[PDB]
Amino acid sequence: DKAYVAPEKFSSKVLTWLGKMPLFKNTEVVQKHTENIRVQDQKILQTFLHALTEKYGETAVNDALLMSRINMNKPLTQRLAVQITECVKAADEGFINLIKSKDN
Amino acid sequence: DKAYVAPEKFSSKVLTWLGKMPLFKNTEVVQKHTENIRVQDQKILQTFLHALTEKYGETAVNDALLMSRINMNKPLTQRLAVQITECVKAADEGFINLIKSK
Amino acid sequence: LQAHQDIIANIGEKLGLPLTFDDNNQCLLLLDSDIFTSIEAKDDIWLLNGMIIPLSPVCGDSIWRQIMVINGELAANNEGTLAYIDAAETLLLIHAITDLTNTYHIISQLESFVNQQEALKNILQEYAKV
Amino acid sequence: LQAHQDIIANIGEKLGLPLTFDDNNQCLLLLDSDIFTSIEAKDDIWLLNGMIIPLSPVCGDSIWRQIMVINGELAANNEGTLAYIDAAETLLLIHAITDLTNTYHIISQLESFVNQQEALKNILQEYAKV
Amino acid sequence: LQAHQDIIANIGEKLGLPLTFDDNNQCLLLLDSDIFTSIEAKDDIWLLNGMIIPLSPVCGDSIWRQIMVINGELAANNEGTLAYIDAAETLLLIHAITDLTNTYHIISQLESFVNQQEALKNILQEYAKV
Amino acid sequence: LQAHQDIIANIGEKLGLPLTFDDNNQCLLLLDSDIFTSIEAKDDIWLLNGMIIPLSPVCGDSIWRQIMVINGELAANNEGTLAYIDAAETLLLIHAITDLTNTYHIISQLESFVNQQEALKNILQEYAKV
Repeated sequence: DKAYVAPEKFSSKVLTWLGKMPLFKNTEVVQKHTENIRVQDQKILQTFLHALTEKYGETAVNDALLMSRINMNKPLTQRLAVQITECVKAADEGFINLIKSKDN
Repeated sequence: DKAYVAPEKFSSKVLTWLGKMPLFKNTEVVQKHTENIRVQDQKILQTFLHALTEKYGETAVNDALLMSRINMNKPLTQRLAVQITECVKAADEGFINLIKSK
Repeated sequence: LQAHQDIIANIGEKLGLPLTFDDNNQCLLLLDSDIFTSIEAKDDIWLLNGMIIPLSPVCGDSIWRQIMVINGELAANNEGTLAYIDAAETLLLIHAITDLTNTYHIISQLESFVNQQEALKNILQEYAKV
Repeated sequence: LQAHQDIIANIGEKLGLPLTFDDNNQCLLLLDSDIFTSIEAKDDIWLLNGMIIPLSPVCGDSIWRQIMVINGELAANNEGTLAYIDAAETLLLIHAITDLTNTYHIISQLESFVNQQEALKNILQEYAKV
Repeated sequence: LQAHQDIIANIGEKLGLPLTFDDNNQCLLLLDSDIFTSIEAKDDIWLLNGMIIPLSPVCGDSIWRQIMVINGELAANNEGTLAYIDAAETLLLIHAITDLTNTYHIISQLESFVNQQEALKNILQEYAKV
Repeated sequence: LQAHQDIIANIGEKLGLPLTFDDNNQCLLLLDSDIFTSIEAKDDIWLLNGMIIPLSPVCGDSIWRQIMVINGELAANNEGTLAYIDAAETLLLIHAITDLTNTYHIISQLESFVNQQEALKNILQEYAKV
């Protein structure tokens, strides 16, 4: 189907469905289709499509895996936890400054 | 009434009891006695006596009443209490700086 | 995906256009004349992708820092994230929609997203890559 | 507010400590002796903040870019946003919890946030101010 | 030190908190979120420290003399000593507890110290640094 | 007052003098030729009073601060308090003895006090007003 333009505005702006995009894998096939779409700035649309394509694939998928390796899914229930909300008041009142200075 | 010097030293120093002092209220009586006793630094010695007398003078008594007026003898068992343990670390680590800035 | 397609179709009727997801799980949109947006189906959530500006990977400290400071304001209001897509040398606004049980809610999320897109483009256009 | 207090109190129970929000709707935490995390009640949502590293405002293109690229990865799975607090010259992770209807589900989201924060600190530690 | 730990633990039970002396032989407390009071086990005694106000090292004769005149009052009833900590530019109340044989008597002494500290802060608040 | 008189009579036996408190509840003493001290009976305790130096009420920040810093060291060791007596323009050292059950303890406290007095006079004599 072709790109369709909605009759009523959206957020005070004309709204247009650019139609289905061919599988991102076929870079040239995508470029072909894109050129046949009337837009104020062809290059911008092209770049946006490249960006959507790059979001996944190899480099991204790999950094995701490495992240998965480094990320030690430790249980929160077993971590040591201390509520330190009052430390801000301690600093503002000059309590922390007193404790630290007495160390020297 | 008179000063007695101890025969043996105390803390390696000659110890002397200056004797009983007249009632502090009678300022001139005290002054007169301070002169009649065998003491070298006669001037350092009433000054000290003046100081001891003033510790319980009018001003002092009144400031104590005011303090007791300002002092809210609140029950310690009812105050909110928290034990501080990681506050210096949080400051050194820059966490407090972060929260205060956000 | 059938569920996603039904939801996106319902939104299309409300907006007046045959919206649907393509083979890339994307639905490309154009607002006014220069605002490119995409609705993406991803497992249990939908991601809204928004073209901001093509940007130099070496734009300099001042520009990167400004964008990162802006990320603070956006995240505080859960409006989305400004991210850099490396090879494409593109700055994108990305925001996930976790609640897909309501058509009204989704549309509300979308309209706030495009307005945010517009505001950011106006702030960062001067840095756009010639 | 009372509902927020009741929610974090329930969380505290599962974690073994009496948690509460202060006058500024915040709860600060130190986990494992080196992870600093904050929870902030804001309207219908909770904002999570996790300090990553103190960072020079002029750290250079390479570091800013690596961080902004990571933002894309985080946004894909709605894990949060890396932002810069200029006045503090600090990099932090920010994430909103929008579903506050189930205690253990909130615990699950808090857990993933803290683990993401820990993972990011490990990755970017070398860039921390000297 | 173990004996000191047992004593302060007894006090904690009375006050409803698990109190203990840290690595520096100190127990740091925040009372009513505005009063900083510390307890230090030192040989046979416990040293209490209570911050009054941050004070300029050149606050002038009037303020210095007033504080020193108050020392005469405190010393008369053995309530403590007002001292200046140079490196911290802070006015501090200090008092030693020499009788640690009775838990509730210790509590009584701690209560009097805190009340004295609170009273001095009210009287000298105007002289605090910016 | 009799109990107090019996205790000081005992101390007197140990020192070699027929000591007793006067109508002012004071016992004036002179050590060497320039150390003036007094033992004062006050309710349940005894107060040791030591003349340090006659001092100007407008001696200046530098001198007052030095004295207030010394108060921190004195209080840390429970050796006494340096206090200013206004009208008399005098700096005194004051220290309470709260345990009067033992003659040996009282004597030890007195010897530490007079020695502390001498040390302070050596440090502060240069500030004494002629």
